[PDB]
Amino acid sequence: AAPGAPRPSNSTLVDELESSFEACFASLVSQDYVNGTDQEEIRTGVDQCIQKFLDIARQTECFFLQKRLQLSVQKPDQVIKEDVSELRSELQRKDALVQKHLTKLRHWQQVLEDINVQ
Amino acid sequence: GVNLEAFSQAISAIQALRSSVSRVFDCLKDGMRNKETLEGREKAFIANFQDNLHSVNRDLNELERLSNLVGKPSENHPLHNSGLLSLDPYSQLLQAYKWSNKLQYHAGLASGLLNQQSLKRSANPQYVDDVISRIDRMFPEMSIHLSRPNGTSAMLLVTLGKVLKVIVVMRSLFIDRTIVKGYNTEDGKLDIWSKSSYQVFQKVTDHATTALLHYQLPQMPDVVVRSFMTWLRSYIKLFQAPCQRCGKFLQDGLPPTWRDFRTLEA
Amino acid sequence: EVNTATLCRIGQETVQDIVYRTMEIFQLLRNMQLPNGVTYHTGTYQDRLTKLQDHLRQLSILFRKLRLVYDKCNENCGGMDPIPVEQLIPYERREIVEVNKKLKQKNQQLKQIMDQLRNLIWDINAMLAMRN
Amino acid sequence: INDVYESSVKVLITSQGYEQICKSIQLQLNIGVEQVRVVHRDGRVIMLSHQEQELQDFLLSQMSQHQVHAVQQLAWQVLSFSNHVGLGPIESIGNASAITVASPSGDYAISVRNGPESGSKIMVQFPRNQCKDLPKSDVLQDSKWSHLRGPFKEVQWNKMEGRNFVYKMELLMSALS
Amino acid sequence: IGSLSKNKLFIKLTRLPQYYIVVEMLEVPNKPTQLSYNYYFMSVSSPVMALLLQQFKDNIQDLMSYTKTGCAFNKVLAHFVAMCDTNMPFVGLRLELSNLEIPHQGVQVEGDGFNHAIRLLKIPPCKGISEETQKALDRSLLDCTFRLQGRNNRTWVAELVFANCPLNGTSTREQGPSRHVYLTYENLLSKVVEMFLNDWSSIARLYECVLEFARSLPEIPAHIFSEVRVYNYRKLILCYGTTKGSSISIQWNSIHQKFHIALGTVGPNSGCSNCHNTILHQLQEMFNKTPNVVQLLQVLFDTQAPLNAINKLPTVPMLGLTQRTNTAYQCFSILPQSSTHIRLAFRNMYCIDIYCRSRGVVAIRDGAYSLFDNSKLVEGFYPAPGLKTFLNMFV
Amino acid sequence: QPLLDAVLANIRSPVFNHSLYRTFVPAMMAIHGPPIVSPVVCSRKRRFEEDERQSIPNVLQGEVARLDPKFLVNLDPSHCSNNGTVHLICKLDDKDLPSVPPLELSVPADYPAQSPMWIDRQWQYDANPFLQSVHRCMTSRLLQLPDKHSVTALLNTWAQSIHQACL
Amino acid sequence: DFDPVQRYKMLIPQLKESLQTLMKVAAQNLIQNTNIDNGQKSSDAPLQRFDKCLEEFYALCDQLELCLRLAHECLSQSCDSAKHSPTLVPSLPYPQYLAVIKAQITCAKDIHTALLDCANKVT
Repeated sequence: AAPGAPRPSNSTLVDELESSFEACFASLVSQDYVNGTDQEEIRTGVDQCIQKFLDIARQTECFFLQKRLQLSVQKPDQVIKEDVSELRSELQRKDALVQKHLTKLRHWQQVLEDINVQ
Repeated sequence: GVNLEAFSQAISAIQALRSSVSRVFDCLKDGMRNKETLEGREKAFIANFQDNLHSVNRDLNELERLSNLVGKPSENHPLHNSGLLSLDPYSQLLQAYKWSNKLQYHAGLASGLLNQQSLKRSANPQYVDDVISRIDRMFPEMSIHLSRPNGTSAMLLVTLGKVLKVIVVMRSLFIDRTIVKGYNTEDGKLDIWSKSSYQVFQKVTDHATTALLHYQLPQMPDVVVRSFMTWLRSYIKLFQAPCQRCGKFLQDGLPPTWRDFRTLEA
Repeated sequence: EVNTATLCRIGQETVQDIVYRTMEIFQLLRNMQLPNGVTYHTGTYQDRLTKLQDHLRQLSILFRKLRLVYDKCNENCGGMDPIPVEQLIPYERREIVEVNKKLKQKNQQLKQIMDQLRNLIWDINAMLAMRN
Repeated sequence: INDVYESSVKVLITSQGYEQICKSIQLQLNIGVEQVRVVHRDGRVIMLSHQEQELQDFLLSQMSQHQVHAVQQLAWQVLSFSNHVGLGPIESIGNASAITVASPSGDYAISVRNGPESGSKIMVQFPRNQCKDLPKSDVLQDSKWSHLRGPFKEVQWNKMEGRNFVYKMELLMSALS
Repeated sequence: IGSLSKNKLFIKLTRLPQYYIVVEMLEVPNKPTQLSYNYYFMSVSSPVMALLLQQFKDNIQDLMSYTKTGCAFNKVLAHFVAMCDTNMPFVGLRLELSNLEIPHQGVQVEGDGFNHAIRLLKIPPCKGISEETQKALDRSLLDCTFRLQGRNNRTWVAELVFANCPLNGTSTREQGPSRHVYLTYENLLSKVVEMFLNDWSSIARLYECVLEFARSLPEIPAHIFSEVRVYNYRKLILCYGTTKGSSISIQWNSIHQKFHIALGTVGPNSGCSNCHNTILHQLQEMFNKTPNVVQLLQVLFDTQAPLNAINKLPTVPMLGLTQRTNTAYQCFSILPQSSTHIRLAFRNMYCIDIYCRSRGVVAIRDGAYSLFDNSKLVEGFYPAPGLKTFLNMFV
Repeated sequence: QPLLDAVLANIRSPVFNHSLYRTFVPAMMAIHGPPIVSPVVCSRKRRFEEDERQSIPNVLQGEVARLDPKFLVNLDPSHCSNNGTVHLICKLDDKDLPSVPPLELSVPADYPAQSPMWIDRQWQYDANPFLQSVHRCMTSRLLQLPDKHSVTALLNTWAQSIHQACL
Repeated sequence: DFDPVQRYKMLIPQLKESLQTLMKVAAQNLIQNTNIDNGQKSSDAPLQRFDKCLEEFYALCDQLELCLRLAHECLSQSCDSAKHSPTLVPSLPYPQYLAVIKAQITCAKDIHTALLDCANKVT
């Protein structure tokens, strides 16, 4: 059924990411003896594991982006609230940076007065 | 110890010799399947002899021969076999060696192919600098030194083989504002900013600035300064210019891609 | 308190962080040499051991949160479930817009303030250019 | 280290919330001796005038193009066939600043034509399965192909959910569910 | 035939195929300005090859500018330089490719692409099996495309697609037709078509090989079935360890006409090394005799248990100090000289040889007899391992 | 060095290529024991039925599939079925100004020729002065086309001449 | 006491000459078989066994392969020992070296167990 044109399959793209992650790690540690000889046999496996990992990460990001677009075109109020929260965070960061710069400037004023005191 | 690769090549060669012998004797065990015009497949027999001529390739091992003939009785290995007979659990040491080498090569290939990053952005120490500079100074023919005459920033100078010394101002990392000066240098009482050149060393400084703006990484300044030092040291020859003649312009120096070639070639 | 779009963005950032942490653990595994090599007997050894321990604990928590946000996105399919605008991509809000305008005005004011500050900083750099 | 005569500034594109878009970094060493010499990524030693600044906008456009290319490399794998400007789509409005980034990702393909006022928001995206075509010599034609990505289906980059030009992946995501 | 004016050349386009030249059209009546920048063009290749071609649109270039949507004269000189800058590589590619087939040039990418592209038609056959592989290949073949990739200096990318491919690869979201095929090329001095056609011949050989897979295996699908991995031009399969383990691969080498195979290392419930490379060389030679990949798959399914089992024992260590000398000897010298027949010895002494052929039949023999014990010995390893017959008959 | 086996294989003229069997296979099966080196079943029909039989040579099909959608090709009276294989009756349905459909009858896929034949042109071109100028420009361009091709080159040159000779 | 390089150097010419002799005897057996089968009997002489030839050839081939493999294993052992331990042996105190090796093994086992628990938590 696998080699043919149809391919019924489900229950993936959720834990399959962790499966592919843990895949190219048991070859490192297992309850089996490890032969003391290896020459480019590991690259053929790690390349496949890494490309599958990148592919499944891109699949997950595409699923998230699709849900993002669906909920945005459906209910943009979430996008408005997100922009509001981003503006709040930007204002808070700006205020914190301003307070730190003011503290530094006041300290420098104090030490400058002390140096001019001679 | 690259002789291990030579011995592995010899093993592959003799195994290929055995395989070629088996293959030619098997082919001799069969005739013309379907020719209908001429049994030219017998020529493949001669071609099989070429693979038997690959036995002379094993003779090439005589060039790779004399790889190891010394004392050092197995390099501090025997502990239980040549030592305490009761100490039988030794081979765990070799197992750990193989495990470590496998992990090292695996992670190396992984980091090499992980260049395809997937992190969009980040959203919701002078002693260390001197130590990094001294550690980078550990390569031969790359005598560098720093003095920091002005400012808390780092003032580093490098002199590799000639009077083409280069200065690079750093901010504990991502050393920008490069200035190379061939044959004078530290005029006045400290590093200078004359930046005078022969219309070619100034081009070299432009290349260095381009690389610094190019080899800038988001973090891990160690790899950054390492790539910087290698990229600068790659200029030790300035004697060859592929893809053109040796006189395409005033001078032909631009190795940005790990290989020098004729200038004005992007 | 839906925060659904922010939740999807957080999930994307979390999988990106998972990938980056995989890169980081590989880069920290490659430089794990023999214990009794030169000097790193146990100090840096146990240090990076605890480092990777925290790495794996954080990655496990991240996988937990990824499963949680995936289940939340799945259960979020309430009302307008099909929503075929995915393949059909194109080819009050007043109070929020006013708050945004006021925020951008304050941001422009702070931008002018930062412009004055950086002008003073360039001036100080000029002074230091005159230094000995 | 502001010297007695010259200085320098390092500038970058800095797309909205994308640290991986660092595709161009211009180092400008300004001096009163002559014109400023700037290098971004090519060692192209240049020299502007006292009131000439359009080079900044040209770099902006071409780096926007390089950035959409890199982020396409980030999310299918549309190859590097996107060049700077092929023969000029919009008569090179904005001092040769003409962008033309092509990107065949998968069964679809997206091509954007940006530029400094030379129609910056000119992007089309064509899929394989379409509606309007000519099935006279094609339907009866042997080997019925699903690769007939004929019509342009202009993206019409207005009111698109893109913060600042940086969400071409956001539309590329709508290609595989 | 021109006035006193400067000229230019290219580097990123080519060395010097076309000199770029402009003359200031002076002596303008009733106007001391508007030199109009009379453009020209040279095809110099060393005397200058004087091929002016009179190729210029000035001053009707303003008409082409008004035809589109749209203070130096960049808007026209940029066009007039970039058109040749992006054309010369394509015309050179067409000239070098006219030898093979269909060198039609100029087909724009739907017009809205604004980028040159060279589509091909009926790539010539290869030295492979042109009897039936070429037929089905061209039956599934689609047009190939060349485009300019890279940093516009020297880089040619090729996109290839086919019809419904027989090797229906799963876990890769393969489209209705063949998904894609991509090939990069970057010459240093400009032969790229040679490497291109070599790649195409490799594609043809591997396509024939994959087409030979269209059958039904007796019991292999039980070992669910994972052999439909991502397939563009390198097959991959894993019918081992009841999981996606020991994924044998299939590719091509340009230098030698032999194929290449390598097992996979991905898999949770697999061996640490799990590399059958110890025998791979042997079996790879076998693959050069019979390219039928199903035979390779079946012999691998057979040798799964014996290979892994015989590799389980330690063999690398040198047993420490020797038995009675200062030297050392390997723990168990192993050598699979053939497909299934292997040779095993201890400390270069008392060789044995076990090999599995049938569904479970693995025969053992003493490797120091030479098929005639009463005659002589093998002049080497010591014979007579002892009562191995009854030792094995115990179980 | 061992040319003896070469001269022996040269000697192997007689048709009985079975003595080498008894000569070599005993020891071969003795020391090497793969009696089944490929137990996989191999029984496939080489040629059952594979033919288009329902359209023109698909070469021109794959070619015309690439052209711009602004070119609309149709089917003329049946005189270019298999050998000629092409009746390029095209319309330039686009934003540009329309014109007379070209003929462009090419030859068998071997391509020892091109498409332009221009049968119905005699009255379609001389009637309209502007269309006559278009025809003059198209002829001057085609004559300067070294070995034009089936669909791409001819139609491209025709369209560019039609939309260049506007003036 | 023979060396691996010495045994290789003395085995290679024996291997070459045995190959030559076996090929000569194979050609002789082939021409004899053809003359007796295809044509008339002319080679009125007994041939050789022809089995011992390639049998001993493969035997010497296996011997060479395994000794070269042993030499490669020895070089790899030396390299990994120099990489995982400093060159010091009677200089370094032997019990201290044994304890260092034991600690290295324990540390590697701990790293392996940590990665295994990590993989299990990923499951």
